[PDB]
Amino acid sequence: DKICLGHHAVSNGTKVNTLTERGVEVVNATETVERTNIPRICSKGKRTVDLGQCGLLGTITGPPQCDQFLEFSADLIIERREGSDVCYPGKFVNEEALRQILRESGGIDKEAMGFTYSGIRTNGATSSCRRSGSSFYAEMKWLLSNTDNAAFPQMTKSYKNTRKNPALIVWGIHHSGSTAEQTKLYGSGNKLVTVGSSNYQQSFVPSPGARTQVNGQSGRIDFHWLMLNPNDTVTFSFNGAFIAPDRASFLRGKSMGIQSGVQVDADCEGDCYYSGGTIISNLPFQNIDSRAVGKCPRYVKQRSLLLATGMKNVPE
Amino acid sequence: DKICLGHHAVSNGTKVNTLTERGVEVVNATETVERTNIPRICSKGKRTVDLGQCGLLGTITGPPQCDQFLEFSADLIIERREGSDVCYPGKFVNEEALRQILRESGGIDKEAMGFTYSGIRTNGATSSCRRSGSSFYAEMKWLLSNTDNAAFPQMTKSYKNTRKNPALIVWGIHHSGSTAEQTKLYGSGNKLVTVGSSNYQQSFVPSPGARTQVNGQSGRIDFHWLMLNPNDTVTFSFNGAFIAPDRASFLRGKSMGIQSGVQVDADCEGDCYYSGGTIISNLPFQNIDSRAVGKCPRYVKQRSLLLATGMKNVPE
Amino acid sequence: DKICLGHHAVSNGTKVNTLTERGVEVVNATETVERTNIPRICSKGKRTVDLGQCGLLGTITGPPQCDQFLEFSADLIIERREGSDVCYPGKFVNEEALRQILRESGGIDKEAMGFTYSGIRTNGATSSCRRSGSSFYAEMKWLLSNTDNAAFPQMTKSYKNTRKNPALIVWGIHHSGSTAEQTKLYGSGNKLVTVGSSNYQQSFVPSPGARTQVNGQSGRIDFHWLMLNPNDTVTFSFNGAFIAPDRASFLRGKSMGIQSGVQVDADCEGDCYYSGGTIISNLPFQNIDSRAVGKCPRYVKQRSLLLATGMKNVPE
Amino acid sequence: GLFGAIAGFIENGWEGLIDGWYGFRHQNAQGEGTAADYKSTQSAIDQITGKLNRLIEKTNQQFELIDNEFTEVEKQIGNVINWTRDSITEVWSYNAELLVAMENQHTIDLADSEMDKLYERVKRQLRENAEEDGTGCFEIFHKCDDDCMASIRNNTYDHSKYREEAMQNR
Amino acid sequence: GLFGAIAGFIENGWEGLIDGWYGFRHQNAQGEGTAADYKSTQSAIDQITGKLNRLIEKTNQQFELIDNEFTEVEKQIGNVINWTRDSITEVWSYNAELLVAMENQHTIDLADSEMDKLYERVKRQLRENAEEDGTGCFEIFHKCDDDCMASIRNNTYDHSKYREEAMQNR
Amino acid sequence: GLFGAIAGFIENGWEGLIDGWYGFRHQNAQGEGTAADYKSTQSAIDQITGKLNRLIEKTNQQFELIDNEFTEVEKQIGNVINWTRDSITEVWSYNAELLVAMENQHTIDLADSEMDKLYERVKRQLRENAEEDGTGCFEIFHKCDDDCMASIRNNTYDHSKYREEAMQNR
Ligand SMILES: CC(=O)N[C@@H]1[C@@H](O)[C@H](O[C@@H]2O[C@H](CO)[C@H](O)[C@H](O[C@]3(C(=O)O)C[C@H](O)[C@@H](NC(C)=O)[C@H]([C@H](O)[C@H](O)CO)O3)[C@H]2O)[C@@H](CO)O[C@H]1O
Ligand SMILES: CC(=O)N[C@@H]1[C@@H](O)[C@H](O[C@@H]2O[C@H](CO)[C@H](O)[C@H](O[C@]3(C(=O)O)C[C@H](O)[C@@H](NC(C)=O)[C@H]([C@H](O)[C@H](O)CO)O3)[C@H]2O)[C@@H](CO)O[C@H]1O
Ligand SMILES: CC(=O)N[C@@H]1[C@@H](O)[C@H](O[C@@H]2O[C@H](CO)[C@H](O)[C@H](O[C@]3(C(=O)O)C[C@H](O)[C@@H](NC(C)=O)[C@H]([C@H](O)[C@H](O)CO)O3)[C@H]2O)[C@@H](CO)O[C@H]1O
Ligand SMILES: *[C@@H]1O[C@H](CO)[C@@H](O)[C@H](O)[C@H]1NC(C)=O
Ligand SMILES: *[C@@H]1O[C@H](CO)[C@@H](O)[C@H](O)[C@H]1NC(C)=O
Ligand SMILES: *[C@@H]1O[C@H](CO)[C@@H](O)[C@H](O)[C@H]1NC(C)=O
Repeated sequence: DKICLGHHAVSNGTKVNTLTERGVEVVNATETVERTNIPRICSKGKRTVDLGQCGLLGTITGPPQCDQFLEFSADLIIERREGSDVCYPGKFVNEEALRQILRESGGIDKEAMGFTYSGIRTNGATSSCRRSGSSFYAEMKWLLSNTDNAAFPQMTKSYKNTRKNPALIVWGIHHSGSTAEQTKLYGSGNKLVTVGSSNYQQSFVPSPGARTQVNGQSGRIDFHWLMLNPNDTVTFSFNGAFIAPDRASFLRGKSMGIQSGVQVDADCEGDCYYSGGTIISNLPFQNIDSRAVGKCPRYVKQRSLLLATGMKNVPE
Repeated sequence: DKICLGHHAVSNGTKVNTLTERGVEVVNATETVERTNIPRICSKGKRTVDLGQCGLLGTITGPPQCDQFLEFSADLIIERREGSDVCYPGKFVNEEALRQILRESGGIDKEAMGFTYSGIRTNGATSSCRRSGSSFYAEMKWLLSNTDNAAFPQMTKSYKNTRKNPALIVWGIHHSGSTAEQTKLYGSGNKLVTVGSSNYQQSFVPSPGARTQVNGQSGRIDFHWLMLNPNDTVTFSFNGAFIAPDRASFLRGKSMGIQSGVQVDADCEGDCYYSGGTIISNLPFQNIDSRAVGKCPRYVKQRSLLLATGMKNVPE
Repeated sequence: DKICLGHHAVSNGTKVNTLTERGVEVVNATETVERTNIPRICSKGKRTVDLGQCGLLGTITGPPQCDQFLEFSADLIIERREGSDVCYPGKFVNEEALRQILRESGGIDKEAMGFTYSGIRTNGATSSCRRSGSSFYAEMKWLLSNTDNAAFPQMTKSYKNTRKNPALIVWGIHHSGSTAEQTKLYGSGNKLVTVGSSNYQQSFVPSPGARTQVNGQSGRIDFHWLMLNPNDTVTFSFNGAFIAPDRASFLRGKSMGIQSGVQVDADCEGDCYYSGGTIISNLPFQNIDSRAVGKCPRYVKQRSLLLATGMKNVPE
Repeated sequence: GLFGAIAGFIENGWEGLIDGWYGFRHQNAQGEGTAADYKSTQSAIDQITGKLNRLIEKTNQQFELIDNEFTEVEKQIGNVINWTRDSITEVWSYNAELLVAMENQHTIDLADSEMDKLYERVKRQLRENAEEDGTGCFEIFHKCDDDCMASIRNNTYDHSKYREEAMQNR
Repeated sequence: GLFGAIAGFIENGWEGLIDGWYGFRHQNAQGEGTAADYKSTQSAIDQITGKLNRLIEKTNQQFELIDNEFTEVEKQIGNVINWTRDSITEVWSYNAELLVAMENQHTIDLADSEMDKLYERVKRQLRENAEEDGTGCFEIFHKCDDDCMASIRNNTYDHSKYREEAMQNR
Repeated sequence: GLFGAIAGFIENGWEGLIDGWYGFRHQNAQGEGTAADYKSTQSAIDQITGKLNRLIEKTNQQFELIDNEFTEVEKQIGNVINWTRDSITEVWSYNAELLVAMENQHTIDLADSEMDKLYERVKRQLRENAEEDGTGCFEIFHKCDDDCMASIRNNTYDHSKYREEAMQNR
């Protein structure tokens, strides 16, 4: 006698939001904001380098921590908190800029600049850089006066990059802990280290003076860098306090650097990384880490945003 | 015989916009973009500090303008245009960075570094810093040669922060108006002021030479700063042109700094601030000041955007 | 006997996208993302300056490339790749900042600072700056010792801007290729060039040393600048290695600078520019160049986004 | 609107309807009356308020100064800051413009449908006893006193009672 | 579409309807004709144009260079600039994608409803004289010459004139 | 919803309808049955999936580090970076909030209309043989065995066969 038209319903629908109403119940909804972690670096498919004890900038100068990686090749570069760019205390000028370049470098291929030093000591070392007792950076040369207080003969060096990609040159200025040891290592009188090329144009003067005892030393080493163009030619004029380089660095290809505190995993595949692991999701948004890198869901403040996949629920 | 279905209408509806049409008349609409000001700083609920004559950076070095605030405590810090960080002419290196730190510092608690100076004058002063006649910065010491032209004995000072929060250290380099008065104050020969710690690593040389007569003086004072870590230790090596500090600064808690030219008001409650007062609104957008700070409506270009709260209006 | 209600349809509708479906066919659609170029700089209505060989920063110092534009007036400033800010090798400190100021300057009106030099040579020149043989920058003076090795009398110069807009002052520090030629030009002993005013506060020391042979020269010229306020007064203290200015620059009005490699065109009207020409469109979005300048459509990743202008197409 | 009610068959609105948003207007033996429907009026109001509560939004996000009004920052960093802010102002100016135009479009269409719904509901009540005038009214083919009208308005009208008679007036 | 007209009861569209967007197609004694409805065609067109005018938008906001193409800026400030621009390109690429998909969804639904409206309007005219075929047509239970069809199309059709006869053909 | 079906005339939903989203429930001589309509169920499902495919979106845009977690960058450049990211997080937090609330509003209204469409379709089939109960059901004025019900459900019901009889039960 009668026929009816109807729609399904449930006893326990889920609440979602609309333009018009808050918490209106629907049949079925799905999550749109991701919160699910993976406490490892999903590295499957990518050639990964875990720097560990080694600081990223240290792969260019080569302290003992980084002997492992003096010429690394990577798709995925991982920095660790215990990493140090240094054995003998010192900073890098424009450190974070250089850090950002190396993260995408793909790795570094080194090449000898071929400097020859006459009339001076060349084999400077320190108890801070330990291999078999005292040593120094593996890529640098601690140019020293031939003996104590002996004058440092004003020298000039040169190096022309002949490759198709530009060359990362890195040198250092040694600041002594006193005027006493400064002359003891480079002779008396003022010192100057000027550096020239096409692009670059600057100069440097050491600053002897007492400091805190960082790693047993009072002195510091100011590491500076520049990018040398194809066909261009660096020029190092100096007469002391100069930490000469032996090798210039070249960028291999393309990579992506992250900073994490969780173990690697060559079994899971990943694309979005952060300090706490990998975010593998199909959802458009995430609420895990705003500083996530790679190809990631968009970071949003909300913990949850539910997209209805069913109709308005009207129970029986 | 007949019954009708109908909706209300008015003679004077208000025009709004849609996806499909411009200026379609509806019954009632409400404003969505805020333009209403409040020509005062609504400070009720917050502990406010009006710096007035005092410049924010001056609270660390303490010129006469800032004797009032050498150890202020604030939730809301207010800078004024007539503020000056200086009595004896000079700038701050990385000024705006330090300004940004102090705005959220919550205030500053000072602590003596305890330096003792032998064989030299210590009580340098100037007609620029006026308290009872000539004076100087309340937090700094104008180290001077014991007499005119007498050599300045190469000194070294030290200070270890032992608190759980890091310590803001501030020193200054005095640049004289001539080589004549430079030696007259620090003796002849070159001068160097190097500063060392864990993080920091740099050095400074005075630059004597004639300049404009700013505040009666030809000379300037280069104010530099650094952040000293827990357990770390600053070290000041010098032999002239050094404006030593007496006290290190420590950040109290959390605050928020603004820049305004309107009077305070501890009677009204506020959250969004700008140069012209306070924006107290429920509306999602504002068209007052793009550089508004605090918790504010989003700035938009439009003067007005009307959200319809009634139906399409069809008059009789 | 019967009457029907119907809508039009076509055999070949166009596919568009919706919230619910991908590639649903409609009657007529229009393009919303622009891809159409114009391989010229549409300059009609605007007074345009094509710098060509001249580098933008060179209009202030005036190398031979820029004699053309020492006092240009423009609404639209165009930089070219072959442009050079320099004849005698050297950089500009804070170059891109100064470049950004000049792009909107509207042009530059110069005014003599009126310095008079006694006891020294003034007419320094070089084979690098060629007009009728060796010459120099048209706005600068290469102050030279009266003869070879003769001491450079410690001098001081001054200049007060008296106009209502601030004055762009530009000077240079000459770094010699050796200590031999340095003294040969400015006498022996150290050199210092300090610069003072109200705002500004710094100093400079030359850096003699060997470099690459850029444009025949080993030496370089460090160009520095500052903004001199109304009523303020620059002060130049020096005793060598100083490239004094003859004229201060003043900004005319308002302009907009671009960088392009396509010819100008005073026949077409334009507003959105990029390296490859002009984007003249009514569409809200473009997919040509993300770095487009002026009043432009918003840059989007997509090559095409079709907005339906007809109904859902149901063929017969 | 998308539902053909407002600015459609109902040729216009009633300026006399101050009681509520929607209402009835009948004409019978005893004369003519006009009374508003609370239920539908409230339905539309509740949905407009629902738009209001969600759009009167407060962010707990605090932004501080990166500029300086009294001492201008360095030119390059200042231009990046000015460029960033300008690009974001453009975004919120767009979002606000779109948001309002979209909600307004929805609000109109919403109230438009609430009217139509009500018209459909009365239509289901009368069943066979009335017919559509084409202007939003029903021509009742029986006699409808004020209590009869009220029974329609308050949803208690029984159509069987008048079915035989109303159908008779074919 | 959300209104069941286009791709619904009207099984399809008419490629022969070049006169306008919507139209009538009748079959009677004198034969069969097809003529478009200007009023509804214009209504839909005006709303699509309204979308066009608002979406062909010009911002008076001028953006200048913060980059340099010929002499690369400093690496750190350049990476921040590149990062900022990339994050904003992502925003406008999203906005554009959503805007179009949303308007397209609205455009389809809009034209869908304008057809349905018209179908409902003719239905209100004929009242008791016709019945729904279920395919978007009305079966008229009287005789409808070309002038009768025209009276329906131009909204002047009187149903009382044919009421007695049409109801008689029960 | 905007179409008055769900939470409208159909006073509620059927928890017993596990077969599909929409369905029929009839009561006749042989008793009462309940069977779902595949065609309409799939229509709604396909449109919800269409929302899913487009919203499960992957950007090929790669973002790298401009910050540093282990060695904090310079205060000024760090504050600009922190300010930029915060302003963009605010934008995507808004976009996400709006996107979902908008799609949810559309999803409800969509399923609401698919039901109404189906109700209108059955109404077109029965023509003169039935009348609206006002609760989403049709009162058939002839006798409808299970095969008769099935013919309505599978769209093969002929109304002429029962027209004379159904109209007779006026
Ligand atoms: C307690 C205090 O403040 N005294 C410091 C003192 O720390 C510092 O002495 C240094 O002590 C460390 C071990 O703690 C080493 O023995 C340093 O010796 C070496 C070094 O290994 O670095 C020896 C090495 O042969 C030297 N290499 C060369 C090439 O000369 C280096 C080098 O000369 C200097 O490190 C360069 O600054 O030193 C030892 O110096 C002294 C340093 O002068 O300062 C006191 O104030
Ligand atoms: C007209 C001109 O260009 N002459 C300047 C001249 O301005 C400047 O002289 C200074 O004049 C002011 C008052 O206008 C003071 O009298 C300065 O004296 C003091 C000072 O108060 O600053 C005296 C004070 O006792 C000194 N304090 C100490 C610790 O020495 C200071 C201090 O020596 C210097 O200010 C440090 O630069 O000076 C007076 O100098 C002179 C300055 O040399 O330069 C002319 O060219
Ligand atoms: C092969 C090599 O490395 N030798 C360099 C050599 O290049 C350089 O010599 C310079 O050569 C150029 C032409 O190639 C000019 O002749 C330079 O002479 C001038 C100049 O024109 O610049 C002459 C001019 O009269 C001088 N002007 C003044 C005011 O003095 C300038 C000026 O002194 C210097 O350019 C300033 O640095 O020089 C000529 O110098 C020499 C430079 O010392 O260095 C060799 O190592
Ligand atoms: C940034 O913009 C403000 C106005 O919004 C202006 O006053 C200021 O000068 C600008 N800063 C720079 C460096 O252009
Ligand atoms: C910024 O991006 C452009 C391409 O969009 C690239 O050419 C340039 O090198 C980038 N700058 C830096 C510093 O990475
Ligand atoms: C930037 O934000 C992070 C947290 O998001 C904070 O740890 C860091 O200190 C901030 N940097 C600066 C310079 O304020």
